[PDB]
This record gives sequence, C-alpha cells and structure tokens, in this order.
Amino acid sequence: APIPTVEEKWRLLPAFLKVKGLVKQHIDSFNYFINVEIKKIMKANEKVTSDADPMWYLKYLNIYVGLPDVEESFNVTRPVSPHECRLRDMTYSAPITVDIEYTRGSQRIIRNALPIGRMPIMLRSSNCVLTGKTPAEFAKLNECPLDPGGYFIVKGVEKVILIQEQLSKNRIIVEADRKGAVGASVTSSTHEKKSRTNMAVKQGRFYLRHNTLSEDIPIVIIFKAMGVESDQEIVQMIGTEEHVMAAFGPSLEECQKAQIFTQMQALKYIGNKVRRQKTKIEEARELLASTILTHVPVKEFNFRAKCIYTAVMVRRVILAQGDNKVDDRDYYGNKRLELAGQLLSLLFEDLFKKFNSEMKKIADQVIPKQRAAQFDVVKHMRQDQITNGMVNAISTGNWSLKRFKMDRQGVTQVLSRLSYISALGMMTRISSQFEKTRKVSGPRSLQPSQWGMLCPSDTPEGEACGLVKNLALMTHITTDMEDGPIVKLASNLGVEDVNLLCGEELSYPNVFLVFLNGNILGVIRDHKKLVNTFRLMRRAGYINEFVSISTNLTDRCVYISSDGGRLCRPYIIVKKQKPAVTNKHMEELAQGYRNFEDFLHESLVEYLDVNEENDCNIALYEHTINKDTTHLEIEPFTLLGVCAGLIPYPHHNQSPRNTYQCAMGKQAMGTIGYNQRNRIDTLMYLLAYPQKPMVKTKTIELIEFEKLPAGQNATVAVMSYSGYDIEDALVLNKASLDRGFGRCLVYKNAKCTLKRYTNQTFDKVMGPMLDAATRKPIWRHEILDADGICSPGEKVENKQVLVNKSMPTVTQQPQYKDVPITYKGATDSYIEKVMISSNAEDAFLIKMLLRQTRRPEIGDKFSSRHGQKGVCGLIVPQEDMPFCDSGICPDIIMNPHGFPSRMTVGKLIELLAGKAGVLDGRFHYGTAFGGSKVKDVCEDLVRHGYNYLGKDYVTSGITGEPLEAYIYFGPVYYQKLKHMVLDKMHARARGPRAVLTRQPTEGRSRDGGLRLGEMERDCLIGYGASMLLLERLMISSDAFEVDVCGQCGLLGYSGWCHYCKSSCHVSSLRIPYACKLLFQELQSMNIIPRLKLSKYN
Amino acid sequence: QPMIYICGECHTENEIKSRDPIRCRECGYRIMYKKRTKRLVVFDAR
Amino acid sequence: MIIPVRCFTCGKIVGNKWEAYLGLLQAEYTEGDALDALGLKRYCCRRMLLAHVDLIEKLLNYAPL
Amino acid sequence: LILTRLLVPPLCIRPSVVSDLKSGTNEDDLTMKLTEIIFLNDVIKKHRI
Amino acid sequence: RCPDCGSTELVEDSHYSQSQLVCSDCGCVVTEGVLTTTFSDEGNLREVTYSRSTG
Amino acid sequence: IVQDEILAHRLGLIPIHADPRLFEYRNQGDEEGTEIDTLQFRLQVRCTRN
RNA sequence: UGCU
Ligand SMILES: *[C@@]1(O)[C@@H](COP(=O)(O)OP(=O)(O)OP(=O)(O)O)O[C@@H](n2cnc3c(=O)[nH]c(N)nc32)[C@@H]1O
Ligand SMILES: [Mg+2]
Ligand SMILES: [Zn+2]
Ligand SMILES: [Zn+2]
Ligand SMILES: [Zn+2]
Ligand SMILES: [Zn+2]
Repeated sequence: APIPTVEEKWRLLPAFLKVKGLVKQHIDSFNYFINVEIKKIMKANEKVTSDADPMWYLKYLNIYVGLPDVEESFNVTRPVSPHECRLRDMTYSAPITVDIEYTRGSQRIIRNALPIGRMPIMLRSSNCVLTGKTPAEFAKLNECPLDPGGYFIVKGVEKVILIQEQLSKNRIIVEADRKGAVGASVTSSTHEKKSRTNMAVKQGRFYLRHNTLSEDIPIVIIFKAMGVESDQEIVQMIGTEEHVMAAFGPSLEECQKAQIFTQMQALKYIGNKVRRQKTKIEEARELLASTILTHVPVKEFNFRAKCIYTAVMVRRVILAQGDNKVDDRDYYGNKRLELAGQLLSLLFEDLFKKFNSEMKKIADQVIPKQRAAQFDVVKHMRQDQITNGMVNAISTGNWSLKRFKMDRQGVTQVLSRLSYISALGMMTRISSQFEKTRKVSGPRSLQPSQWGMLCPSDTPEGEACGLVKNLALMTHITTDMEDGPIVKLASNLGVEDVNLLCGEELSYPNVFLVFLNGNILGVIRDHKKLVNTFRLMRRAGYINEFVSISTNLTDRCVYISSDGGRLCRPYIIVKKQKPAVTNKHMEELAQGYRNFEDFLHESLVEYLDVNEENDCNIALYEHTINKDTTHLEIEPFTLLGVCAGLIPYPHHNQSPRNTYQCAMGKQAMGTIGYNQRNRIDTLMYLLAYPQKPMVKTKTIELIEFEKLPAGQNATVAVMSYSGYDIEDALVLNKASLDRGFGRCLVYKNAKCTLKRYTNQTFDKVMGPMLDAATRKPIWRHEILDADGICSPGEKVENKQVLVNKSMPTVTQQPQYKDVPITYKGATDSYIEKVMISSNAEDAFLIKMLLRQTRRPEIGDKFSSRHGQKGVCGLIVPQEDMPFCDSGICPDIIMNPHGFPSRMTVGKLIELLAGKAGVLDGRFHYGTAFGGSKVKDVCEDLVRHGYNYLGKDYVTSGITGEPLEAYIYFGPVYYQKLKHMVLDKMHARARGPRAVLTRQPTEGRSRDGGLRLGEMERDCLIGYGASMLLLERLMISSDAFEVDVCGQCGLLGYSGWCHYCKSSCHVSSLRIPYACKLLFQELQSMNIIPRLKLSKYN
Repeated sequence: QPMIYICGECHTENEIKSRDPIRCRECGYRIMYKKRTKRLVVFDAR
Repeated sequence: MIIPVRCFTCGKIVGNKWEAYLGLLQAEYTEGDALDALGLKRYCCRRMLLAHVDLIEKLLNYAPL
Repeated sequence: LILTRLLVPPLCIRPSVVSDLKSGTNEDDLTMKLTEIIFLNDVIKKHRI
Repeated sequence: RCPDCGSTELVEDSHYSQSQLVCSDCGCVVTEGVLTTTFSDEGNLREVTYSRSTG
Repeated sequence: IVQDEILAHRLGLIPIHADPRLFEYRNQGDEEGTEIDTLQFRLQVRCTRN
C-alpha cells in the first residue's frame, strides 16, 4: 500500500516564479525603496532650520521620483530608452522632484514642484519604461524581452549591486577569544549608533568591555549601577544552579573586595573609568542607558530589561564554560542579506542629511549679513549634489557613509555580457562581509544551512571559492514588518511580563524565554502550545507569513524573527502523514482556478526560515513521509542554482566537475538577446549557428535558455585517435569546421570623443590625406570616408586609422595636432556600423563596431557541459575521421581516459539520452534527482535498431579495417568558450619600457613582456646557469652603463663627478637600471652606498 | 560634398554638414548611423 | 540565427528543407514522422533540424527596416 | 643623524605625465611631500619674521 | 635627416609592437624605443590640477 | 542583417550543378579569373513592402 | 574580473 504521489507537484514552481524567483527580488526591493522608504526618509528629515534668525524653516511636504527622463534637450525633458542610454554613454535616471514650503521674509512661500536630484532608475522597475510592455513594444524600444533586467545603467556601463551577506545584529554570540577564553559578544545596532560590547572570563570573573570605557570593569559593579543592588537578586538572575553559583562566586568576591555597594558608588566608579569624549555619574548613567546595549530599550531610566538581558548573557556564558557548545558564525540562520534597496535607502538618507546640513550652513552664512533682500533656499538648492553622489556611488562602487562609519568596496560590478546564462547567474550572486580577509575555510566551506537557499555547487573557481555564492532556484528574501500585531499576539497568548517576576524563574527547566529580534519579549511555560498557536495564526493569515518562529531547547529560547533580509523557502504543509496539497488542487492550479497566493492563503504551502526548519521536519518525497513529519519538499532539483541547472544529470557527476561546469558556463559563448545586433559593447562573442540542447532540464525550460542557446550538439565519439587527445584534449573534424561548426563572431567597440574645451575651439575630423602622386588616399587613410570617418563594410588592417581626429594645442590662430584612433590588431576586422551621437556638452561620440569571423583552430578551448574542458589538439580531415555503417563521422573525439578519474557517468547518460532523443524525435530531460532513466533510452535504441549501450560497429578510416573494440558514438552538447588562442598568443620584441624603471610593461594590450619571477630565478639558480641568469636579468631587461667615481664612490654623469669636481677617477660600469634606481633612492634616503671599484682581474 | 546619414528610428536619408546639431527631421531621435560604403569589398568563402 | 545549409557531420543539404519542416510542424505531423518523411534516415540531420532555433525573425524584428 | 638638508631626487625617480586631456598632470607622492615641506618651511619663516 | 644618406624620408613605423622612426630610403634606424608608464605606475601617479601646481 | 562573412560562407556551401570535367584549376593567384576556370553568379534581391 |  504505497502512499499516493502527486505527479503534477512540480507545477508549483512555475506559479511561484510567475511572481517571485531569480530577478524579482531586486525589482521588488527597488520598488519598495522608491515607493515607501524614500517617503519615510523624507518624513524623517521633513523639517530643517537654522539656529540664527529664528522663525525661519524649510519644510518638505512630498517627494516624487517621476519617470526616467534625459536632460539632453535645452531645459526640456524627453523619454529616453535604456538602449539609447547605453548607446549615448549616459545615465538612465529620473528627475527627483519635491514640493516644499519656506519663509523668505516671514511670508510663507510654497513650491509645488522643484527638482533636487536624479535617481538612477533600475530596469524593469515600477517606474521603468520596460515594465508592463509586450515583446512588440520591447522590439520597438530596442530591448530584449528575455533580458533579466534589475541592473542600473550609468554612463553607458551596466552595474549590478550584489547582495551583501553579514551577521545578524542584536544577537549574543558566545565564542572563544584569541588566546582561547570562552566569552560572549553583542553588537547592538540601532538606527543611529552601532556598539559592540564583549564579556570575558579571563580571570574566572566576568569583565565587561566597551569601546567607551578605559578598562573593563566587573559585571557586578554594572549590576549595582543599573539599579539592582541586592547580591541575592543578582545571583537569582544569574542562576540557581550549583555550578552556576560556584562559577559566579569569584565575581561576588572581587566585588566585595572593593567598597562598591550602592548605585551611586558603582556609577562613580564607572564614570571614573569612562573615557573622555556629579558629571562623571551623569555620563556613566547616560552611557549605561543609551550607549551600552542600544537594542534594549529603557522606558525612563528603568534598567530592568537590560539587567535581565545581561543576566541571561552571563547564564549562557556559564553554561558554555562547561560543555563546549560554542555557537558557529557560519550558521546562515544568523545571517542577513542586504539587497540594493537598503543600501540605496542608507545612501539617500546620508546624502539628504548632507544636503540639509549644507543648506543650513549656507543660510547661516547668507541671511544675517547679506542685505535687506530676504534670502530663500531656492537660490542655493543644489540639484547636482544628489545626482553626482548617486552616480559616483553606483559607478566607482566604493560607499563611504560617515554618519554610519561604513567604508565598503566592490558593491557594484560590471554586468558580464558574455552570455545570457552569464548575466542571469551574475544577477543572483551573493558577496560576503569577509571579502577575502583570511583563508579561514569556515565560511568558505559548504554548510548544511544552505539547503534550498543557495546553490551548493555554483561557486567561482579561484581565490573567491566559498565567498561568492548564488541563490537557489526557489527561494525568497523577507522584508521588514511593523512588529505590532506580533507583540500584541505574544502579549495576549499569556507571555508574562519580565518586570513582574524576578530572575529566579529564568533558571527553571520548564520556563522558556521568548525573544523578539534580539530583545527579551518575556517568559512562557509549555512553549509547544505557544509555537503551535503562533504557526496556526500565521497560516490563517492574521500574522505575516514571513515572520519566523524558532525554538532552541539547549538554551530554552524561542526566537521570533521579523526583520528583513532573512532567507525563506516554500514548503507544503503535512498533517497526519498526508500533505495538504492534492491532485485536485494541482489540477485547479493547472486550469487556472487558483494560484500560489491562493495556496499560501489556504494553509497549503508556507514559507519556512532556516531557524524554523531547524526545528521542523521536512520530507524529500512522499514515500519518505513518516509519522514525525511537518512539511514536504516541493522539488529536489530546485536545490541547484541557475548556472547548475544547465548540468544534465548532475547527480551522476562529481562536485568539482559541477563547479567547473558552472564556472565555464558563466563564460560560455552564445547569443545574448534579440537586440544583440543593435547592442554595442566593448567586447561581445556570438555563435553562427547556435542550437538548443537535446537533453534540456526543467530549469532550462523555466529560464527560457532554449530560446537563447550557447552551444551546439555534435556527434562525439569517445575514443583515442592519433594520440592528439592525451590530456583532456580533443580532435576536431576539418570538414565539420569547414561546414560552419563552431563558427564564432567577435565584436569590438572603438569609441572616440570630440569635446569642446573652455575656449571657443573644438576637435575636428580631417578628411583623408589624398596622395598627390596617385590622387588617392594613402594606405593608412584608405578606409576613411569623405568626412574622415571610416565607413562600414570595409576591412581594417593593422596600424590603420579609424577617425582622423585633430585637437587644438592652445587648450593666435589655433594649432591642431592629429591624434587618430589607430586600430591595434593582429588580424583584420570588418566595420559593421558607425554610430554618431551628440551629447549635451556639444561632444560628438563616434562608435565603430568591429567584427572578426574566426574559425576553430588549434588552441581553442571547448566545454562539453560537464566540466570536461579541453583544447583543440588536432584537426584531422573527414577521410581520416572514422566512419560507422551508416557513414556518420565524428566531429569531436574526446579522451576516454578522463572518465575513470572524474567519474563523469552523467556525460555518458546525457549522450545516451541525446542519441535516443535524436532517434525518436523527442527531447529527454536531465532533471536533477530524476529525469529520463537509462531503461527508457535503452528501449528507444533497441526499438530504433541501434545498440542499447551506445557502442556501435565502427570501421577505421585510416587503415580501412574494423576496430577490435566498439566506439561510443552519440550527440553531445558542446559549448565554445571565450578563451581564444588568437587573443592569448603573445610575442614581445624589445618594444617600449616604463619611465620609472626601464623595463618592459606588464599587460599584453600595452605590449608587455613576460616576468621571470622569484620562482624562475630560484629555478635558474638551482640549474646553475649563471650566464643565462645574467643575460636574462641584466643584459636583456635593464642593461645600462653608468659612471662611478673611484674616489668618493658616487654616481657620475658623462664621465664627470660633480662631488669631487674631477674626472680622472670616473669609470664606466655595467649595472641594472633597477639597481641604479635603488642606489638613487637610498642616496635620497641618506643611505649613501659608496661603491669601491677595482679591476676585473 | 553631401554627407548622408540614417536615423535610428525614421531610417531616412538625411544630409547634414560639419558642426551641426545631430538631429533628424519629423522626429527628435539623436542616433545617426553612417550608410554602408560603395567601394568593392572582396570576401573569402573559407 | 539561421538554419545552416550543410550538416556538420555528413554535409547533406538541409537548409532547403527548413521551410518544409516548418510546414510539417504547422500540419499535424509530429517531429519524428516529419523528419522521417523529409528523408533523413541518419540521426545527424534529424538532430540538425530538431535542435535548431529560429532566431532570424527575432533579429529582423529589431532590424532597421 | 639629525637632518638639516633634504635630498630631492632627480626627475627619473619622480615620473611626470603631461595629461593634455585636462588641465592637470599626474605627479608622484614624493613631489607633493616635498612641496608640502617647502610650504611648511616658508610658513615657519613667515611666522618667525 | 638620415645620418647615413642624408634623406628626409623619416617615417614612424611600428614593427611588431616596437615604435621606430626609420628612414624610408635606406632603412637606417634613426630612433627606436619609447618610454611609457605601466598601469601600477599610472595608478600611483596622483592627479594634480594646474590650479594647484601652477601656483 | 546576416553578416557578410556568414553570407559568403553559406554561399560557398551551396553546390553548383556545373560539370567539373569541362573546367580546370585556377593557377596561383589570378583573382580576375579566366573564362576557362571561373563561373560568375549574380545575386540581386531588393526586399520591399507589398 | 577572469583564467591553470
Ligand atoms: C573585485 O571585485 C575587486 C576586488 O579587488 P581587490 O583584490 O580587493 O583589489 P586590491 O585589493 O587592490 O588588489 P591588488 O592590491 O592586487 O591591486 O576589485 C576588482 N578587481 C580587482 N582586481 C582586478 C583585476 O585585476 N582585474 C579586474 N578585471 N578586476 C579587478 C573586482 O571587481
Ligand atoms: Mg590545467
Ligand atoms: Zn667623486
Ligand atoms: Zn528620424
Ligand atoms: Zn547530416
Ligand atoms: Zn636614410
């Protein structure tokens, strides 16, 4: 009697994606920031006034962002498209407007609409022009319908604000110190200040440490200062256990050693220990009330809640001092994800505060001593301050908020347009707070808390392994709630007030503490009933579905989380060994009677947090459901991310193989969108004949990657041929490459600017310099048109000019010097289009789109969607390629020796499924933890007449005799990578050198030479080739001849020593230029190296 | 010499001289492409 | 972008059958029997016609015109 | 050990790039430090006078 | 002018990433090699305007 | 919209029904071509609205 | 930022 299984259960994922998913997170965050958070910030800073000249004020009424507009026209707004912004290298922002009221000369004057700044509008947002548009309108606006969006366009470049991952605030963390002292820490962060206070047991007693105290003081003194002076009450609050009293005894003894017994004495001691920023007593009380533990509120200098909080902290420390139950930082249940909305809100608040301060300063400087003419803010309301601030913060990526003392870098990154998959995977990346500080390996390791939230296999391979992560296919990020009804329900559910009872009740085994966002909500008994009622109410809908509730029995604490940034995942509710969702509900969803919101409202599917699933039980499948089950997994394949979703049958391969496959798919070559022809980027790679994979995954169908594939399916035969596929290499077919297989197109952009300087002069394009001998343009200016601009359709060779630009040297007749834009390239390029635009600064921007059609050759890198990266080793002709009975020759021959060590059975399964699909005219599915089985494809093969194992009778093409072993033929989806041997080839002649040190440059684009690093020098030393090392590091790199005086040992010039004013003891000497520079720097540093020369004999 | 260009949305042949505000008639779009050359270009089928 | 004229593995003329395959798709013929009726015995041309994506019209929708 | 004269190095150690695209040039930090030192010496002399 | 033949047909032709002013008649190399900056060198040169450097 | 190189490659992949026995191989160079060893095919298509 |  097997449990019935709902087959259409996977239909819950598309319905969820219809309203949430991959890119909806940033869109919703930006919409909330521009709709509610900006209004809240404006209301917080609504009124600003100056101390001098009272009765003067500036009141803000309502702020608007408007629709995206461009300031190109002469004081005229005009709708501008994101594609136009990309073409013109401008910003896609909307004018921020506000209505204000002020008093000029005590007469109230109001303004209904006044611009104050420009906010870069995110694409596909609420106010974006792309939203609510059909694909026809997208085509009219020159934008791809499948484009994920969610990124900003500033100065033509596409920047994406990555999701930052930090530790949860207002939470006690018990951990070992540097030397190994088990202590506690708490970082109380409110809307104004953020203070971290620690507590250590370095000498058996609890010392509290804060940044505002000269020296750490005992906790008992702080207890006595915070109102509670009875040692009995302090001990009862700490705990009533024998070991607790034994551990706390030293603290009581140390406190009794001193004469501190009253609140006044304790406050005096604290004030004496307070650092400079009874007066000392007042400062100590103020620090204890506001500075220390800011998250714990005090009604009116009532430190009861703070006393209970520190008592619970000390109790946790005492409990941890025994059994090593140390909390881990890598537990994602205590992590918070800050989307772009919160960052933009903080930045806007800081910029608005700075603008208000500047306006107040200007008023204080202008109003009292200017003139009887009454001053008003409108004459000094800076409209470019906010615009420039936002543009710089989005472009440079460095955020420096002084009001919060936050100095972050790398917040924004250039959106990688290598492929649609690359852009979609980069849009859903997560950066960590560590940012490669230490090779801890803790946060870099894969924690079990990442189940269903982040992709386990998707991680960049390199130094950033483990710090850069991607979200799962099905997940959500919560926002902030009001916390009103939550507190009301908690109070109504019988939660006793903490102030009503003493701390002795905290030591009982049945009394469980309840916390709310780090604040002690109170105490409770029989927490099972409380949790059950809270969950039932949340399912009913009276409480927000995103409010998480968790219970830890080791500490007896029930946490109620309602802050934003928490990761949640939908789960089907299971009650009494039967899920709530049934076949009838799935059929209704398929027909359209209900949706995911209806499922959420009907208590069928609910969102679970990491802390909530820590206590709740989840089932993978229906057959796994037992008596002790509360939820059911929707789909197992959703564990993988977007980049990992392309892997066909990933559960049959190795984890490093999947990681490498995701890393290479982030660079896979293919189409970007339907507007790739009109799109003009600095570097683009396209495929001539892209084909969708035969073995496509449900994730592929969801992300619509089949519409924009990034590879081709080729008849690959796994065998060894000619020994040119020794180590991961492959052999390509000459005829296949000739017939268009693997053909790629490289598009490069060359931009030129003709700007007007301060003087009334402008850069001009000169016509082609015709040769008077032949009455035709010279070889360099051959491709130029009549206007001096290269025309499309022609070919460009090396050292040829594209724009014959000439600029003045004055900034009487202007003197123009030529600075043409020469083309640096080994191979020829063809001009496809030449776009000419005019900016508001009368500057002419000219962009020429160069194209290069390259054929796969030796050295090109290829991937097979399984991390089996390879390089083209040899290109054998078709007659040399083997043939089967049907006459089919393999296009790619891969090394079978790479299968045993890598355990890539998934590649074989994908090949078999693809062969079956191309035989039966179907598309097999390689869904993770499922998909088409091997038996089905074997049956398809045996029905179509081919072998049930893929191996077929093949005859050798060279000798014409059959092979002793059968060859494994089949269609495999191979994708070409951007790594080209034509671009990676380098050869450096003498070339140029650096001004500071006369050595070759670094990069290849600047014609740089190779570096014989310290390891190379060590190898040469070990070999003992002294002459070779000398010729490498002195003769061929920085050879130079200096003049050294044999009397003083200093460096001369032209055989003359200025120090001694003589030239008899001066002699030439070979020396590296770097060594000469070192000697000069030492002489500047007053460390004079005196060289005593002598004969070589 | 009459220099000809093409609008980004109208796709109409517009003639403008040097040092002129880049614009197209019966519209206000400011994207102007250059027509393909009339010279003979040889391509290889390889 | 557009259907290739020649097949990668063998080299049979297949670009001339793209419109015929589209017409068969518009008719009641399935993928399998359409590819069988088109005369493609070996699976290479079947894969070439089946795994091909039609993006030329999508690009022409953005073409200047 | 107590210095009364500072040895300004040659221009080979202090490379200067003439950025004609704007009204400025790229100078190393040593030049700015020496300029600040000279300014401070002049200010000290002015205060003494 | 060329130091060997005295001709004034001096052309700047870069031969495989090597700037070189060479005579077009006899091929006599007049000058070769140019001293550029490097990226780390470029980054460590600070931008100072004429408004401060000039005085 | 199709690239010039892709168009040339597609045209090269198009077979010709001409009898090869009646022609000869073109010598090294000679891009102008001779009547014996060359064939010219013109393709002029102008698309317009109906 | 990517590559081994
Ligand atoms: C990347 O996100 C950040 C991180 O760069 P850092 O390593 O923090 O830069 P650094 O600390 O200053 O390194 P170093 O001292 O060696 O110079 O910065 C961007 N980024 C850094 N380095 C590169 C690079 O070499 N190439 C590219 N394309 N981007 C780089 C990244 O956004
Ligand atoms: Mg390697
Ligand atoms: Zn001397
Ligand atoms: Zn127009
Ligand atoms: Zn074929
Ligand atoms: Zn000469």
